[PDB]
Amino acid sequence: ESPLYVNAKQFHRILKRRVARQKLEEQLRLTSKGRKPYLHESRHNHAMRRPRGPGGRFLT
Amino acid sequence: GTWANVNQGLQGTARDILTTYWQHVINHLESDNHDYKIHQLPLARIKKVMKADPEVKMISAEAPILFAKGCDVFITELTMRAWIHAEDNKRRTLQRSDIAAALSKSDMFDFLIDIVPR
Amino acid sequence: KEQDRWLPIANVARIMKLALPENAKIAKEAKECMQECVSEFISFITSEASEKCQQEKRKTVNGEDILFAMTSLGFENYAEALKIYLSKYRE
DNA sequence: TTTCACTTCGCTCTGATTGGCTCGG
DNA sequence: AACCGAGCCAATCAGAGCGAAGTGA
Repeated sequence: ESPLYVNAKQFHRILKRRVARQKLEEQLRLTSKGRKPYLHESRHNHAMRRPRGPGGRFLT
Repeated sequence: GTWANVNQGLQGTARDILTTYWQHVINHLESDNHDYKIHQLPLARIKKVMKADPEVKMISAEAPILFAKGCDVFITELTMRAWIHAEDNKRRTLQRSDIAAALSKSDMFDFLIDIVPR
Repeated sequence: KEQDRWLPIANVARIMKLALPENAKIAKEAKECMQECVSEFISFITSEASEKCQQEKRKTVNGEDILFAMTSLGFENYAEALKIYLSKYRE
């Protein structure tokens, strides 16, 4: 469900942002890249190896 | 007028609470002894989001400072607006659909039509 | 750069947490959604300020340009509330 | 020529990132 | 019954902050 008329103060900037996000989508593919399970290998391996309690928590 | 967006699309108790929250924000922003090194959001990351636009060249330190504060108020009022819908459905967990429902109440949020499709 | 197109999720999720009751939980789904909304909020307002700066042949986006852009785009409450905040920063 | 207002550099130090388990929904 | 998934914990290290140096109008 898409309306023809949105906020009159925002409509023109919305169109320009659609163009701007399309150009970033073409060059970086970021709009469709998706989310990695984790950002950093070093911080992942850290979290994996860390001493854990019986409840799966990081230890005191 | 200027403050129409505070209460726009809200009913009963929600109206009073969001109005009181905005009066709390206004009182804070009007206060005389700010520490401009204390923010919930990092200034460098706000500045990087701005610089994602190739039309943007140079940015005054003022702009990320205003956004740090503005973004806090935005996240807070939208989360509070979204919570209404979780309470309506007798849920203790906020879901994506609660934010989507909240956006539909005020035309202030029309700029997010593509970010949270209807 | 993929992490750089948003503000850190922990910072966004903390502000959401403080906005809700003590017993409330937030779906990962909702934290990611809010993260995307906030980044569009910055980019949407910045784009408006940026185009006016290019038209007036000014290289630097400043605080006053952000406030003007907020008013233009129908965030009048944000611009008016942050106006006092900018003037106190500049003194 | 110096000044102004930003960027980029270099570096220090800090707080965001991170997953196995529980148990309410 | 079976399944799903968000809070819980805190140490590393990516990067946020900051002074110095670089840039140019």
